[PDB]
Amino acid sequence: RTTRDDLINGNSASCADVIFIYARGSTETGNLGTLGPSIASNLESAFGKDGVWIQGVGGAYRATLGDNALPRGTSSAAIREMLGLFQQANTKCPDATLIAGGYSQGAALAAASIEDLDSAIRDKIAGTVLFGYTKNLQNRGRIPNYPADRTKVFCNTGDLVCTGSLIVAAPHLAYGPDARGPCPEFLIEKVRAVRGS
Repeated sequence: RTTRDDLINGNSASCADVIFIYARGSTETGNLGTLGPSIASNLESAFGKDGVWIQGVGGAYRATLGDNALPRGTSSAAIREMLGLFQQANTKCPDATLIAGGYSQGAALAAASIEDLDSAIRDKIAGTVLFGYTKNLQNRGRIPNYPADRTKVFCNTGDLVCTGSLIVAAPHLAYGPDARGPCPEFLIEKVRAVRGS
């Protein structure tokens, strides 16, 4: 449901082929929030329960609304938490293909973490999805140091956070359909592009 710690709980002896690390939006519950569960279910359908590990960013990431105003769009502690998860994935399952995603503050967190990530690990992320990307205008729809072809941004018309503001309007809460279809579609495609099948 809203909490998944497949990576942390997982046995190194039987690593999944795909590891998905996701950061929730502000004030959302568990470590997956409102959109994470939908993405997870679809990933499981494609790769099978044992084929993919779903890991939300919990720990120090409190998804505090006020942190959207900090320089990177989230807290330093949150970035360290997500970086640590990528590092854990790399160590626990070196042969797994990674995919990532984030919504709202989680999107900023995903961008910041990926930017700071060691290139060797960053290069293992076959695709990243960002919903209501709070740094969309500032970063010109990109994630620093990460290829455009591996990036997909879902920014609704009227979603003010995609246009340089921190105002939360109705379109910012309308990403359900995207999380159910195009998002997993993109992630699956990106994984298959490098892993074949």
